[PDB]
Amino acid sequence: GLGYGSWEIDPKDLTFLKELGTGQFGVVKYGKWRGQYDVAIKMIKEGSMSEDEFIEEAKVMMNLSHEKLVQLYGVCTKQRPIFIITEYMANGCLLNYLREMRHRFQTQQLLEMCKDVCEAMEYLESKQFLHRDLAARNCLVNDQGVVKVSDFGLSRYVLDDEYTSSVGSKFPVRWSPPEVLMYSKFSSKSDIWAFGVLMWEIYSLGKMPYERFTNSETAEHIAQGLRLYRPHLASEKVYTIMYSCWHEKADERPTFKILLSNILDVMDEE
Ligand SMILES: O=C(c1ccc(Oc2ccccc2)cc1Cl)c1c[nH]c2ncnc(N[C@@H]3CC[C@@H](CO)OC3)c12
Repeated sequence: GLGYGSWEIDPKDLTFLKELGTGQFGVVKYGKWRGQYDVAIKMIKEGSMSEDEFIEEAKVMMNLSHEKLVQLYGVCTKQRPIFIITEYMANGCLLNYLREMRHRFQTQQLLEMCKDVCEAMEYLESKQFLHRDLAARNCLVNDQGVVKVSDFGLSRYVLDDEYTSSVGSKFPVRWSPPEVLMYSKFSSKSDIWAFGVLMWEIYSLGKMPYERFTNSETAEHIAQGLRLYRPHLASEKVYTIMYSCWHEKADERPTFKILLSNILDVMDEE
């Protein structure tokens, strides 16, 4: 109502029910909006984000909507800490989900997770919207087991320099192509590279990429033209798809539309 833009939620409409996590960028809670609608609420740690820039971008993000993309419902901007209100994903972070061996996943389930992410990324690519930090840690799983992409574009607003360039301890070296590591060349094709690493994470049940190497060793490995190798659960055709994302020449990597077609082919064949 009065006093709130279309991107703004009145925090008085929130009922906080459970804490989900705490970390460097804040606390995340599960709650309800207007008593009925499940939401996740991220409380942004003071000093961690370029908040005015994020708020302007939130207005853009409100217009992104796809069934495999975590939905932004709004932001609470009038007080501190500010809140980001989104779709609630009851089964939590994809990385944690993959690592729970009890699930005893079939490879068909793993391929479906890859397809969910690929559909979201094809949508983002169609909107010329780069994710910039695609990885299993940035995906979520709902109570039906559907994977959705989260945190899209958020890295642009992080103030901590450990996160923000290639040298930093928190930069996603293991999800980055050579041109990012060598000269900070971000593009659609750096999201493609990261997607291949994400497929590897899925088929490896959440292992760390290049688990025996440091970040510095990883950068050297990949810049020498060497790669991850085939997870045991990936068929030859699945491995071909993820490996295609890692061409040294960015322009020789597929688009998300092509990847989606290839994933659907494998689903039909296997
Ligand atoms: O973490 C967010 C979230 C992400 C980005 C965002 O902001 C953005 C989203 C998209 C683009 C840019 C920013 C907001 C929010 Cl609230 C969640 C959104 N829905 C959720 N449902 C369940 N759990 C969630 N988080 C926990 C946190 C603890 C973790 C421990 O393993 O497990 C998953 C979330």
